[PDB]
Order: sequence, then structure tokens, then C-alpha cells
Amino acid sequence: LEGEFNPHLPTILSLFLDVLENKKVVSVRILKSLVVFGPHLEEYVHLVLPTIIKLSSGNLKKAAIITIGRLSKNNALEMSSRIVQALVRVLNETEYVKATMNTLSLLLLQLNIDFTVFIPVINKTLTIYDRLVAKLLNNEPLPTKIIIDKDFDLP
Amino acid sequence: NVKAFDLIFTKLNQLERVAASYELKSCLISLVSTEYFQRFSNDINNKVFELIHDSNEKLGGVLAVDTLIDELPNQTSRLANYLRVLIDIEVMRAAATTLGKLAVLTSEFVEFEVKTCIEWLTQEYRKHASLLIISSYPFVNSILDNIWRALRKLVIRTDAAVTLGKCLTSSLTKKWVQRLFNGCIHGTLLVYRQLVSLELKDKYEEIYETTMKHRDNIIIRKEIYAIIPVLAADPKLFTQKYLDATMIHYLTLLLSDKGPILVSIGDIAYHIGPYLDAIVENLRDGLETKFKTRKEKDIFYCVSKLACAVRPLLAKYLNRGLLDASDHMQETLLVICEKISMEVTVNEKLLNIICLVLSGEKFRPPGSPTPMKSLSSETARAYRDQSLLRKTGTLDAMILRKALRMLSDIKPKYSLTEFIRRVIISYMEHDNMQVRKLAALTSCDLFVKSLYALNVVSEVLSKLLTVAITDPVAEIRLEILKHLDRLSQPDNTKLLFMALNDEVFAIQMEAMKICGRLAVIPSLRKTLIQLLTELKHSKMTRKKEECASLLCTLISSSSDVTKPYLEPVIEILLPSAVASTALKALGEISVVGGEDMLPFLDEL
Repeated sequence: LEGEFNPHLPTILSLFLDVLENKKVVSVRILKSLVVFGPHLEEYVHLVLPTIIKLSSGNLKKAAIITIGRLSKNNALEMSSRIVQALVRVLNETEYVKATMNTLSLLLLQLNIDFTVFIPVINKTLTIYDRLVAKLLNNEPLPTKIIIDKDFDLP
Repeated sequence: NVKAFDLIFTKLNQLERVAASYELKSCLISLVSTEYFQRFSNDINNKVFELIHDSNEKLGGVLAVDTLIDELPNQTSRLANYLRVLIDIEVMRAAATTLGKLAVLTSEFVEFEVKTCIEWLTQEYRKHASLLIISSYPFVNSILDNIWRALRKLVIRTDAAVTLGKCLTSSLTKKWVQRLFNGCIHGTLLVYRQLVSLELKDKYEEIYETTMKHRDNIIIRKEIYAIIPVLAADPKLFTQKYLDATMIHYLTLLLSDKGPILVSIGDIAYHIGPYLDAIVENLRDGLETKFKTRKEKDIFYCVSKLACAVRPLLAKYLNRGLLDASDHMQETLLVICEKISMEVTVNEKLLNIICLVLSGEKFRPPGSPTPMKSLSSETARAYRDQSLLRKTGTLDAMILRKALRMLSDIKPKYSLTEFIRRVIISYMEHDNMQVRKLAALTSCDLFVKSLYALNVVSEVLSKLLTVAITDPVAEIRLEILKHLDRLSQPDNTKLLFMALNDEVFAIQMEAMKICGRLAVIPSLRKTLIQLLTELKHSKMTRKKEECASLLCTLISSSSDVTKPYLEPVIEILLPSAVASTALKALGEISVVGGEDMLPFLDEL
């Protein structure tokens, strides 16, 4: 659970260090322990996360990344826009799985910022639930709906 | 990695590619590995280029020359790769390349006379090669024999010729000797008259003689005499006046049109006059219609360069004329600028399609590529923007805004950057404008969506201030953006400007610590960037945070790179435990100056 924030954090550093080092086990335990952390303060860690994510053990690995990230996040608006650009560009394999994972990730972490979406509106071109919640929001707020996308989160 | 950008460069549009890529390459190279890698690879690509020659090879190669520059190995690989690549325009390419590479005169003169006379036996670009190379009586005699063999290409021969004539500028006697000698062929006399009249009594006399003679084989003599007449330019001035007017009216109306018009233009540059001016006005009308029938205004350009005169009647006449006629707009811009004020303000008020004051209507959807002769509409985009920059030098705001949005994306840069700088130097103040600020930051975060955004951030930071202050929610968004995009160093400085009042420094410290624990090599780079950010931050404190951080940096002093150095630097800059660290580190770096010397300077 939480302790220490620090004892974790440096150890977390050892962890992400390992993470950078294609063994599927790597990716698996990666996203896993990611979700395990959950809150809060790991930051550089979170960037490496976005960073390691930007590599796209495979596509689906990266997908799950986007997911777990969205979850633990539900800030960094930085890495947000970053990986946003990343995938949305990758957005014209994972492309379906990516479409979902990213859509969901966005809705999760976002927005209150019309900017991102507005850009991503264009960038999309080329996928519904995302759009739906997006326009909905544009009019006015709404909670949840993310449960649709993903579930566990197993306690 | 390095090999990637290497091949990217070498393969190389092509030009700029190879240029920037190689620049970055040699730069980032930062001098058993370095020597080996650099030498081996680069020389391998030197042979590879010299064989491959298009001009990708050539371009990238010369780039590598400049980079390796910025003497033994120099001239070595120089002559090596050049001669390997040299016996289209690759001649002149390696010519200038080796020229600057050497001197920007033995093996030089050797290979010079050698290859020159080699291709001169039936040479030119080789002559000009060694000309620029030996540029900043061996030259005298060489040039003599050369000009002999070649003339009777003759262009590049003339290049080497004028180059030597310049270099010498005693030798004036030998030069005047060869002068009377050749004076005693078309291209020959052309180049001769050119260089001469550019850089003597009977010289000029007989000049005016033969020239005005051939004035009354066509384009050849046209340009020859023309160039001669302007360069040589009272008796000279009057003879030139007569011959000018004569040939002018001759050619226009009858190719020779612009040429004599050009010679006359150069005369005016050297120079009722309003009769010649109104005549020049009709001539400019027909010339505008000449490029129009074509589609050249360069005559209008040179005429503007001559003087400001003829007053608003003829002035604004020709103004309206040429304004209704692609950098001719730019040339005209410079011209009208140099003119006075009235017509300046006038054309400034033109702004073309579609802009004017008044009014608060017809703004957003332009939206109307109104054809005339029409377009692919994109020309015209690069040019819409260029013209915009020129005219620049709410309606303003709104127009420029919508514009920038539209033509930034897509594709090519342009609009955003343009209107950025524009509105930048435009407004604020603009005392109370919500829309100005709002839209400004709007376009800003828009930019947050490459290097465009970077320089944009430069311009923005320049603008600043209370605007970005009110931004600070959105400027916080901007801070996010700052963190994200790497490199990211670019953002740092921008962020630094944002201080006072904000809540930033908290988040700052966040990032700081992040870097600290981050404590790889690229992460070290980003780390250095962060250090710099701290430096530029120049806000205050967090005191002990700074202390411990600095300590981490002190640990980081070992190995690594100058990152460690600058780290100490910035640390110190802001603004005691001092001693121990200081002494140890400093003295070491002193002893350790060899070889870092980034380290030593830092230490200082």
C-alpha cells in the first residue's frame, strides 16, 4: 500500500530502471506494478512511463500502458499532450486497440481542456464513445462512463 | 544513431537536409573512439560521396569539409575527396568547397595550372576554383595563358579572370598590358570590358568607342556593353547619356528591350530628367506588361535604386503600375520604403485580398481565393505570408488570427510564425483587450501542438507579460507543454520569464526534485537542461532544496559531461558548505581542465 512514498520512489526508480532494460514479462509486470503503485507522486517515473510508452511487450503492451496511465492519473498534462500526439499520429495493428486505449485514456484523464480534443479532433481524421463523451462535455459535464472501457483494478 | 543521421544527411531539399544534419552531426560529435569513429566514418563517406557525386554526395561532402574545418589533414581530405569527385556544377561545387576549405598557393597553384590547362586543351570551373581558392604575377601569367587557351566555360574563365583582377587590386601595369593586348573576341572583350570598367582615360575612351559601336552577338554584346557602360560610369557621362537614350529607344520598341533598359537603369543609378522619367514610366508600363505577357520589374527596381524623384504624379503612377504587376512585391516594398511616405502608406493600406479599413465585417472566411489569373492558391500562401510580413514591416487581430489558424496548418509553417511576430510587434498596447490576450494564448497553445512552437515561444516570451500573467491558468497549461516536448530545453527559458507572481515555483521544485532523483546519459542531458532552467529561473530559493540539489550535482561532478559543470555554474549563480565542495571541485576541474575546458570555464 503506501510506504514509504520515498522508499517506494527510489526503489521505484530501480524498478523503472529495470523496465527500460522483448520479454513480455517485462511489459506485463511493468503495467501491473504500475497500477499497483496508483497514487501518487511518482513523476519522473511517470515520464519514463510515458516515455517507455512512446516506444510504440508489443503494441498491446503500449495500449495497457496508456490504460494504466489513465487510471493512476484519472499534472501530467505534459506527458498527456505528448503521448497524445504520439498515438494520435500513430492514428491515421493496435489501431483498434489503440483507438480504444487512447480514447479511454483521454476521457479518463481529461479534460476541462478543450484544446487537446480540438487538436485531436483534427488529428483523428481517419472512436465514438470518446467522441460522444467529448461533445457531451463540450456542451456540459458528465461523470464515469469509463467503466465501459476497462475494469480492474483488482484489490 | 550517429550513423542514422549520417546517412540521412549524405542521402539528403537535399541541400538543407544534408546541411543541418551534418552541422548537428559534427557539432554533437563533440570532438580512441572519437578520433577513430569520426575519421573512419567521415572519410568513408568522403570516398562514398566522391564516387557517388545528385550532389547529395557533393553537398554533404562539402558540408563535412566545413564541419571538419570548424591543415595537413584538411588539405589532405580536401584534395582527396575533391579530386576524387572532380576531373554538372559539381565542378563549381568542389571548386568553391576546396576554395574556402583552403583559403576563406603551391600544391594549389600546381593542381591549378595542371587540371586547368588539362581540360583547357581542346579548365574553366577549375580556373575559377583556384581563383577563389587563391582569393581571400603567378596569377597574372597563369590567367594570361588560361584566357588565351579558353578564350576564344568562357563564363567560368571570366570568373577566374575577374577574380584575379580583384586579387591583385605595378600589377596594374601587367593587367593594363594584357588589357591593351586583348584589346589589340566576343566573350573575351566582354569579360575584359566588364572587369576593367569595374576595376582609365583612353581605356574608357576606346571602351565607349567599341561599345557604342557594337551598340548601334546581340545579347552577348548587349550584356557586354551594358555591364561595361554602367561600370565605366561628364564626357563619359554625356557619351553614355546619348548612347543610352539611343539604344533604349532603339530596342524599345523594336530581348534587347530589358537589356538596354537595364544599362539605362544602371546609368540612372550612376546618375527634363522627368522626360526620361516619364519615358521610363511608359517603359515600365510596357515592361510590366512584358512580364505579364511573360507571366520583369527589375528595371523598376534599379530605377528606384537610382534615386527618389519625379514626385507623386509619376511616382504614384508607377506605384499603382508595378503594385499591380513574387519578391517583385518585395523589391517594390524596399523601393517604396526608400521612396518617401505617401505611396508607402498607400500600398501599406493595400494589403490585397482581402483587407482594408474600415470595417468590422468581412473578416473570418477569406476563404475566397479570388483568382484573377488564379492559382493553386498555395503560392500565394508562402507569398500571402511574406507579403503580410512586408505590410507589417482587432480587425488586424481577427484577420491575422483566422489567417494564421488556417494557413499554419496546413501544411508548411508560415502563417502561424508570421502572424505571431506580426501581432507581437503590433499590439499591447492595446490597453484593455480581452480578445487580444485570449486569442494570443489560444494560438499559443495551438502552437503547443515543432520548432515552429519553439521560435514562436521565443517571440511570445518577448511579448510576455501581464498577458502571460493573466494566462497563468493557461500559462500553466503552457508549463505542462513546457515539460512535455523535447529540446525541452527550449521551453525552459520561456518558463523562466513566467515568474512573479505565480505558483509555479512549487511545480518548478517538483520538476527539480524529479531531475534530482532521476540523477541516463540522455537523462543527464535533460538534467542539464533542467539546471539551465533553474539558472534562467532566477526567481529565488528554495534555499536548502537548492543546497541538497547542488550536492547531488556535486556527486554528479564525477565523469559524465559538462552538464555537471554548468550545474555547478547555475548553482553558484544562485547566488555558504560552500567551501569544501568549492575547493575540491574547482581545483580538480583546474587539474581536470585537460581535456574538458567546459569544466574549467565553469569553474571560473
